[PDB]
Amino acid sequence: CQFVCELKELAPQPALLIRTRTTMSELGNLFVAGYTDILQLLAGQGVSPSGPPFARYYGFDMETFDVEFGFPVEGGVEGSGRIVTGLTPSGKAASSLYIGPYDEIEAVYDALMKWVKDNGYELSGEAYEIYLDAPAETAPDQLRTRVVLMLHE
Ligand SMILES: CN(C)c1ccc2c(-c3ccccc3C(=O)O)c3ccc(=[N+](C)C)cc-3oc2c1
Repeated sequence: CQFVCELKELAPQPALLIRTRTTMSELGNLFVAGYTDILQLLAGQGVSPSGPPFARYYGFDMETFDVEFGFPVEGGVEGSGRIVTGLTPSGKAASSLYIGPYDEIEAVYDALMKWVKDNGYELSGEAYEIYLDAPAETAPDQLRTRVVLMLHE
């Protein structure tokens, strides 16, 4: 995990997001539809996202899990309906940059977990991906996602 993996201490950033329970079969259309309804709201308000979208994965129950996914925005933006105000995760974290298709992102979860065991830290359970590249616009072998495992201190 040399060079590639690093520890970080993260601050909450304000976001608009949707919190829901889903599986991996349904994630794709869910994110497409939800992210689009988020940008439609921000467009309607003249507000721009302050950064790339993300998803917080947690609540694992067999194939299912909860997820909060959205866009980070500036302070003072309000939601509507299913789009609620929220915050990015915070705390100590192990961060690595994954490049490749989402159906092979386990590659970096394995590595980020061995580097956690082999350095005497522990997981808080929840993961946090940041989608630096739009997958619609980006070759799958160039798709940049930052993978962030929240640690427990
Ligand atoms: C780096 N920026 C600017 C962006 C912008 C948009 C997306 C959309 C999206 C948003 C709305 C409509 C289509 C797409 C898409 O492109 O399919 C993503 C969609 C899904 C996604 N996963 C993790 C499944 C990840 C997505 O990441 C994005 C990143």
